[PDB]
Amino acid sequence: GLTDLPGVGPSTAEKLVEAGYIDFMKIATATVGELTDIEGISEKAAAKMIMGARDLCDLGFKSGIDLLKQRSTVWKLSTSSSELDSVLGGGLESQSVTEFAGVFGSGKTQIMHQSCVNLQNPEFLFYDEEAVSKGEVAQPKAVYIDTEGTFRPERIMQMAEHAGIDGQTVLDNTFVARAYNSDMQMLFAEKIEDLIQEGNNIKLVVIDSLTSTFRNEYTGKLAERQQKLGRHMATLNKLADLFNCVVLVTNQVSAKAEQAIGGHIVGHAATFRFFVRKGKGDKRVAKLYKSPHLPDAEAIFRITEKGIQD
Amino acid sequence: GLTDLPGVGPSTAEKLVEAGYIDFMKIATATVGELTDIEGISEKAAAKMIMGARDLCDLGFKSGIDLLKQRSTVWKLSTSSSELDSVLGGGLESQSVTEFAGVFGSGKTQIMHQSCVNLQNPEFLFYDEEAVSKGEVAQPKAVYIDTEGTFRPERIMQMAEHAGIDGQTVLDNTFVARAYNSDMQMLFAEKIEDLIQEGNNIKLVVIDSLTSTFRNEYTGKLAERQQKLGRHMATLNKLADLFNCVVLVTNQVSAKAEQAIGGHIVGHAATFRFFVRKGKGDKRVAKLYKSPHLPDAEAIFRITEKGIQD
Amino acid sequence: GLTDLPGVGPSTAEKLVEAGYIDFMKIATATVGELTDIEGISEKAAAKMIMGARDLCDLGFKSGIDLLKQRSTVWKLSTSSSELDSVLGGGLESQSVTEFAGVFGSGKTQIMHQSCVNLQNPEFLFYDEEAVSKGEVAQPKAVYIDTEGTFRPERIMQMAEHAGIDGQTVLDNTFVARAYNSDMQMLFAEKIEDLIQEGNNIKLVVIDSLTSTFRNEYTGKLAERQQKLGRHMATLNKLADLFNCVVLVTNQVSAKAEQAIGGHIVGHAATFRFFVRKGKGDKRVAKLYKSPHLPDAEAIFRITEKGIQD
Amino acid sequence: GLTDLPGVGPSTAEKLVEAGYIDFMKIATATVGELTDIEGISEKAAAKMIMGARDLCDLGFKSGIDLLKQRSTVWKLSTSSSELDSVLGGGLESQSVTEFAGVFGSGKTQIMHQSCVNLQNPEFLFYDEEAVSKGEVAQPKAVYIDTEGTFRPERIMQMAEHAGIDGQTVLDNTFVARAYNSDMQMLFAEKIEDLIQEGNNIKLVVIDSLTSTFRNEYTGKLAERQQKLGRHMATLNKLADLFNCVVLVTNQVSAKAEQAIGGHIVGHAATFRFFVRKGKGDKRVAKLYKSPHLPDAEAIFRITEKGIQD
Amino acid sequence: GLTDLPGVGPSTAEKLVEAGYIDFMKIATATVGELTDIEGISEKAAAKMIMGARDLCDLGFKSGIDLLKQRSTVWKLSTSSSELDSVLGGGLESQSVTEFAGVFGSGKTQIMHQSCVNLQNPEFLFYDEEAVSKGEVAQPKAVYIDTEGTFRPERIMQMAEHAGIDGQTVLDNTFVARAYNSDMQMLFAEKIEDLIQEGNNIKLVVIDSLTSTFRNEYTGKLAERQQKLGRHMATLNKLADLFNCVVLVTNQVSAKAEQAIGGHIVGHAATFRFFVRKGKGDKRVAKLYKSPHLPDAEAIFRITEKGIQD
Amino acid sequence: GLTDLPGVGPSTAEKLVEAGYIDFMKIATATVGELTDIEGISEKAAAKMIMGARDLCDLGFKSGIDLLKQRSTVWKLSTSSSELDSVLGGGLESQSVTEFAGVFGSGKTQIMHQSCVNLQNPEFLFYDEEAVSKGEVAQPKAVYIDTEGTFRPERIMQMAEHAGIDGQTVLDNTFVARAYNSDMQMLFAEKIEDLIQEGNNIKLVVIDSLTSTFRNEYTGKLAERQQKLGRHMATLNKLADLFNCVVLVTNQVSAKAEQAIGGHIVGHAATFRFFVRKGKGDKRVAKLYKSPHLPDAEAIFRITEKGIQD
Ligand SMILES: Nc1ncnc2c1ncn2[C@@H]1O[C@H](COP(=O)(O)OP(=O)(O)NP(=O)(O)O)[C@@H](O)[C@H]1O
Ligand SMILES: Nc1ncnc2c1ncn2[C@@H]1O[C@H](COP(=O)(O)OP(=O)(O)NP(=O)(O)O)[C@@H](O)[C@H]1O
Ligand SMILES: Nc1ncnc2c1ncn2[C@@H]1O[C@H](COP(=O)(O)OP(=O)(O)NP(=O)(O)O)[C@@H](O)[C@H]1O
Ligand SMILES: Nc1ncnc2c1ncn2[C@@H]1O[C@H](COP(=O)(O)OP(=O)(O)NP(=O)(O)O)[C@@H](O)[C@H]1O
Ligand SMILES: Nc1ncnc2c1ncn2[C@@H]1O[C@H](COP(=O)(O)OP(=O)(O)NP(=O)(O)O)[C@@H](O)[C@H]1O
Ligand SMILES: Nc1ncnc2c1ncn2[C@@H]1O[C@H](COP(=O)(O)OP(=O)(O)NP(=O)(O)O)[C@@H](O)[C@H]1O
Ligand SMILES: [Mg+2]
Ligand SMILES: [Mg+2]
Repeated sequence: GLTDLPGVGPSTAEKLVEAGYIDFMKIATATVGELTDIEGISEKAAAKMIMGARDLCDLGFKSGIDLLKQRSTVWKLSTSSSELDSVLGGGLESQSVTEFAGVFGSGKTQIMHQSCVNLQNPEFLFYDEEAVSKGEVAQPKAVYIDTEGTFRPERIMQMAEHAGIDGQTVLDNTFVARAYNSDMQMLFAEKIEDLIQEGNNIKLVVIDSLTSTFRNEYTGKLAERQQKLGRHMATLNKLADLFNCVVLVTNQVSAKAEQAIGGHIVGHAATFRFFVRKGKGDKRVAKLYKSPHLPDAEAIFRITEKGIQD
Repeated sequence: GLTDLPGVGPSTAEKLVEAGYIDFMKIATATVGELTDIEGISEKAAAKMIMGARDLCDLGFKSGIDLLKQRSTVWKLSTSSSELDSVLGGGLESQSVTEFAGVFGSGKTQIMHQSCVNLQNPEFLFYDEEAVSKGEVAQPKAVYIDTEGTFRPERIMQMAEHAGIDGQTVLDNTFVARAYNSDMQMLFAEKIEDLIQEGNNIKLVVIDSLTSTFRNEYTGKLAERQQKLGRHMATLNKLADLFNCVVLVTNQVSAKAEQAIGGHIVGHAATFRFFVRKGKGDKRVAKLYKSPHLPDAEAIFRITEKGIQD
Repeated sequence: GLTDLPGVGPSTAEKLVEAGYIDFMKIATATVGELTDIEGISEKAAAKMIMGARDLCDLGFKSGIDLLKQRSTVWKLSTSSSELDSVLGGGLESQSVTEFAGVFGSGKTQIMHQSCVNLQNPEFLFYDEEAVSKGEVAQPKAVYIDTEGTFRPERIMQMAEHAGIDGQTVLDNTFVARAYNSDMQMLFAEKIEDLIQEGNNIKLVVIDSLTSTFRNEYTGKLAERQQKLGRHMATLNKLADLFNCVVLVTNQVSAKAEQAIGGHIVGHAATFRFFVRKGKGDKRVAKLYKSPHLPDAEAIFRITEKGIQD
Repeated sequence: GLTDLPGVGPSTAEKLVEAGYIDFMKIATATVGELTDIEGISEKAAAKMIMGARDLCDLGFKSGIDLLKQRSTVWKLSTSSSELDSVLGGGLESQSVTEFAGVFGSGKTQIMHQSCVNLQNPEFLFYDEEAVSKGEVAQPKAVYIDTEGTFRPERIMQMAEHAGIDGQTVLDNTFVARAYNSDMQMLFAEKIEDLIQEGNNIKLVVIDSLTSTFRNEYTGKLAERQQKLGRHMATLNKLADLFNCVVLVTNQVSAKAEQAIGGHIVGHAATFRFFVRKGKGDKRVAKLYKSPHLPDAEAIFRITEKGIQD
Repeated sequence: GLTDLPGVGPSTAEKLVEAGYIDFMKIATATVGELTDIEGISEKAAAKMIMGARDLCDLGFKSGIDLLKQRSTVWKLSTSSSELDSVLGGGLESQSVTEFAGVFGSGKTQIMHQSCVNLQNPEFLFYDEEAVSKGEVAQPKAVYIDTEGTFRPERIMQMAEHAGIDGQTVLDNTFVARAYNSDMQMLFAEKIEDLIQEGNNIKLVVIDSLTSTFRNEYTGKLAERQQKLGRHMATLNKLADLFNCVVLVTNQVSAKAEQAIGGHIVGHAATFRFFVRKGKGDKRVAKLYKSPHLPDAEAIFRITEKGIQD
Repeated sequence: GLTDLPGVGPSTAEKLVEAGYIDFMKIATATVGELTDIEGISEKAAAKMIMGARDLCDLGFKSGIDLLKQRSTVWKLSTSSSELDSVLGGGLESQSVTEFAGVFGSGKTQIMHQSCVNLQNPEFLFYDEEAVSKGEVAQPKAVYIDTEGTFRPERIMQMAEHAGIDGQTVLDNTFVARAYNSDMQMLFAEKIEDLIQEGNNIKLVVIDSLTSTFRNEYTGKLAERQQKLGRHMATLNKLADLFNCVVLVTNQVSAKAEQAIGGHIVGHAATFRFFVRKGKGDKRVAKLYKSPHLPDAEAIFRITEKGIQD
């Protein structure tokens, strides 16, 4: 527990738990100011527990085989499409933010729904059991921050039915928050940590859409928009890392051919970026154009009554 | 009333009512700047009542069966065509924007007129009584923003007569605003909230046409056009959501085969999108090509002296 | 006068009159940029007089019986054919653009000439005296923009003689502008407002032909053609509305059986559309295939030495 | 001269003369792009001289008696047949295109030859001396674009002899260009303006045949054919108007009873259209079936060693 | 040679010669597409050499005495009948297509044979030596496209013997191609240009019969027949013009009294048309019913063991 | 050893080694306060050993050929791109900080990985053996401070394989420290000196990214940000100098076209600065826009499965 930390006694631990610092990584990655803002915690005590948490979490230089072990803590979520899983190097990655931008109706929201369904199929989580334990991915839950009102429980049921999963179980293990503007959107994202503290193993976070709120609220003001968006994406990236979570976001496009909106801050902050377009009928094509370790490539798949397939 | 909100006393409530914030949802979805622009309301007070309104409206994370309850607040309006109602998954949806684009004379304006008539037939509103009360849909009124001058009261009378409804009652419960340009069009849409505040249960909003004004006003300038159009569609989407209203818009087409005009912003902002074309004689075919939860499909119907039928 | 408007004093009124804004409707339907382009008029002043003009002209939401009153301001011009007047729902409508397309020699130009003659017969203007005053239709004048050189004063004289009207009076009350290309055609149409300002009660505007200039000037470039054509038709529609004028246009046809030329922009912009074809001898058949409120139908008539008859 | 025009100085005038714009009407009817394609002429300067030329040529709205004056600038050429001149309302009209279609051997080419002969008989040009001056029709010359090789100087001599005219004078005042295909045909027509610039008072232009080249070159491709034909007929119509010239064209026929070939574009572009058929022996019958101001009618005449007679 | 042409160097000349363009007139009358279809020749280069060839061949406007010089390049072939030569205005004309239609056994094929024999008698070619040189008509050769199998060398020998000519010389200077269907017939005609390129001075081309193949191959399909026939006759007319050749064709007749078969396209394309019928015994009567410059007239002649005589 | 220094005996040397001052240069460049902060070391003793270390290290005025010898101690690391090595004047320079800024996905992180691989290929270190000994660059190790989580051992393996190097050897000789915020980032950089003291020949230091942590932590506070950033870059520059190390940093960009973020302090502190942008496909372009001795220039290269190439 928190009292394992230097300078931290039962009293200080109570103050930390109340201020939301319940595990070591959050303390190890905190700033002294951040902790001193907690009544009762001094600069000296704050600096001492941060150093102790870094030490207990072994956050130092690593080399050799240890570098491979860190990469092995990443687990991946299947998309239900073999070509898409392949272009992704296996599946959607935990500890990163993956963005699907695309023209209207291309399937961005369908992919988000399919992901909430797939999270409830144990065989769709791919991981190295020696680096990620069965308990770490047990009873996974998803958080869907819907900023457009397009969450559709009947779609969840249909995709689950076709996947052989129970639809009600997916709805029971998915938290949906409807955000009507960028302030709500950002706050819900900041509150995911509270869901985790309440015992929910959040392993998938969806922000659909990442930018439609900001784009119609900040139309001159393009700096304050970029600033707020940057804070939001830092929160997303940090939660993906600290909670070994897959974070997926959708994005719209504008002319100039098309470019995902959101400018440089969204461009730098999204770890993986895709452009999704429609093919003939129910065919879709997802083009990976940014990733840390894979070549750009395209995946053809379909969206049908069953969800994503092929 | 508004004084149920934290920090809000009779004085502040008067200022809110005067500034147009009369119900909790509008306050819960406001920005601090938006409220502080009201003389007498501070940043602190503004932030406090927004949080209180969100709390009173229970705008947090939901899961399980509660996800189904939200979807059940959606009611649908019949189109008078059984095939069209079926392709729509039941009828035109409240809380969303539905767009009918199509070549000249295909029936876009006829569908808008039929919808104003159908709103006055209680049996044509389909809803789950446990989620939507009889009082919520009682004395419904329509708003028709006519940007081309094609509203025709004699057509309203004819369609009503054939539906067994009283024509004068439809005209009495339909507000029509003739907009000669995009500025008027946008302002009328922004003023619908005032009609509601005056006691009119606005449940159907029609924008016919959504784009003919913008397309001939902005011919280079294609960015300022897209910006204004985006603000207008955000206003439409928000009013559909906050007032549990069906919002219908018509759109024109251009070569490239045909594509509805308005580009990406109209494409992303319209929840449902149809392409209407003429068949032989009075036959028409409506092709649904964008929707959140339904497969693309086509509906055949007819437009006759009776209105839409089949 | 213009000083009735908020913010407008004698000085500003002079600037408005000089820039061509002489009546309230034109100001009520102007854009702030449009007015600020007048040296001396600020954005603030511009926005204030537009709002004041809208208010003085009562351009807001209307419902009930008021919806019927707006429709009653429409007056109709007889075509001299009882079957054609019937298919038209009474006659050619003011505040709309009516297009007659047809194969060569079918009578498009004859109908335009007959209309200029009929305008000078008081009994051929059909209107509701409680909505349209005798003074509003008094001393009516026609404008004929001839883009092919087919205006024929001797035909005017012959048709007038057979109608019992004085031929010279028709020529005296008809302004003809010969346009040799689309630029001239468009400019003449834009200058009709100046004729009105000079005291001419323009109540009929004829564009014969609407498209023959554009079709041979833009032969690739089919986008710039559609753009120019759209601006021209917006000017026509707006003048029909603001000046309670009947606007008639003729159009040619091409193979594919036949289709009027001009594509989607002419198709959407023409309120009423007819296809005229020749029958045996002097018999003609006009097929109405687009209108806001009438079923498609055909009218048989004849073109003789007397003009249009039957 | 050209420097009378606003913005045009000696330098610009030289550039205009070199680019072929030598008189005001051609400039008044030019497009800004058309003039800016002249090295040295800017968009601003181009727009300014076009407006100035329109102003100097008084190309605005006209009404009353002025409408009669425009029609009086039309002069007519006798056909040598009293019945044909009568069906034509006086003779072949300047400022228009007149088409004679007919079965083989019906006399199309004979009429073209007779017209070149008649142009050289002063009494065969009918005009209102107060609208058309003796100098305007003095030293008239004809241009005969022969696309079949049927021009026959011996026929010219024979018809001239029988008319009391000198045959050599007709040949001296007739330019013949043999076109072997539609490209040559169109280019010769475009070059008539150069003949005029060289001091030739071209008052009659004959295209015999208008369509035999296009019909065997474009046999699928029926759109490109119609496009080229349309450009050619626009050139013909514009030269008839700008140079107060009679333009005559011949056309072939096909089964379906017979119809002149060339489709809708030739049908709309020819101002007057005749069908010529053979009667018994040297008798011929010309049926007028399209004209702006005359009833359809038939003229009987004969073709003999003397040319057209009766 | 071809390098005299602008843009044409030795390389391009080789490509032209290989593609069959060996003399200037063929290039002057080519289309840009036609030349660009030659690998190595660009649109720009093609347009430039066509203009250069037209210029080198002086294909512009001509007037006065020059019009007589063009007509003087026409030479005529005697028919052996003085009355027939007289009705023809001298003899069969080069640069034109002359058709002899007639009932069975009337002598159509005999006239074709006599013409091949007469071509080998220098005194039977009538020409103006100042316009046509002795070298132009030297070593003339004939091409006989026999579509019925009726070419008879023994008839050639007999007619030659009676004319005082050597029979073998006529056979040596006559190329006969037996066509079993319209495709072969048309191709042989298209290949005459190759014979000329090989050094044969082709001055007479006979198509016997022009229509018997088409009439039994296309029996509904009367449009495709007319199209193919038109292409074939354009090829014939162009070769008559470019190679200053006499082209003769025979045609059959049907009831309706009789009419030559082939419809309007053969009727327009044949420059001269005759109807041949039998008189008593070996007497024949040829009625000229279409020609550019001669009155209709009849010639009586006989067909005997000597060939055509009288 | 340290006792070679004036005033320093075994006891004082122990205190120095414990406080991290193990070699003369660090002492020669220390402040008296810095050393007196070591219990047991007086101001007098501190001043005396600093002067002695400066003397033993010969840190005085130099001129003539000695100026060239100092510059010769700089060694350079190949980038694997010949154009990039050329724009760099040979390769990445030791004793300096080189910054690669660029839009998302441009290859900043790929260049950092390639550099860690290239360090393990002896032939990729370019140096003057008379100024830099084989032992000075022997067993080189890299330190990669990853502030975004984008270090990818599989990429190291792939690039090493394609370079002919052993992948495991690169991972064994590369220390990676994951920093979640600017405090960790700065501390890891300060701790590199300890790695060196432990016997690791650190010759490459990578900070990827230099600014993404600071930019989202300090959003007003732009002074404290600039101060912390300045201290961090001084630490980087000093370690590059004292340990003859190549220091590479990556940077993000913002609109204003683009500018690397970090303001004036990063701009002054980075010795070399590049802007990297994407070309077509895998092509990249690196623009050098700041350096001490080279002209601005651009290098084109590619990023493929092999790493950086061209
Ligand atoms: N139940 C279903 N059966 C078959 N196809 C479906 C179903 N539901 C949705 N679709 C398909 O999914 C498309 C809509 O996909 P969606 O993921 O919502 O697009 P989107 O990219 O998020 N568009 P938006 O947010 O406006 O930009 C539809 O138009 C249908 O083609
Ligand atoms: N009273 C009626 N009786 C029968 N059919 C009618 C009636 N009124 C309208 N229609 C039909 O409706 C068509 C016009 O439909 P409309 O809805 O106005 O087309 P639209 O798509 O809105 N065209 P537009 O806005 O120009 O693009 C007519 O041309 C008639 O076919
Ligand atoms: N004075 C007249 N007396 C009787 N009929 C007339 C008279 N004038 C014109 N017509 C008829 O009107 C026809 C021409 O009608 P018109 O209106 O000019 O056709 P149009 O459709 O405009 N053709 P165009 O513009 O080429 O496509 C003639 O060919 C005559 O049949
Ligand atoms: N010198 C003449 N004397 C008497 N009649 C003549 C003379 N020249 C020509 N004709 C008549 O004119 C007819 C030919 O007329 P022509 O004008 O060439 O017909 P066309 O319609 O142009 N035929 P085409 O172009 O094939 O379709 C002849 O067949 C003679 O009937
Ligand atoms: N050697 C000959 N001596 C005398 N008369 C001959 C001789 N050869 C042919 N004829 C005459 O020529 C007639 C046949 O002429 P011919 O030119 O073949 O007719 P055609 O019009 O071409 N018939 P066809 O092609 O069936 O329609 C015979 O029937 C004989 O009258
Ligand atoms: N294994 C690989 N094979 C081929 N190309 C690759 C591979 N790995 C990465 N890439 C390319 O490298 C790009 C990513 O380069 P990267 O160096 O991470 O960009 P970056 O500038 O650091 N972006 P960021 O930090 O967000 O601003 C990819 O999107 C691929 O184009
Ligand atoms: Mg209108
Ligand atoms: Mg010829």
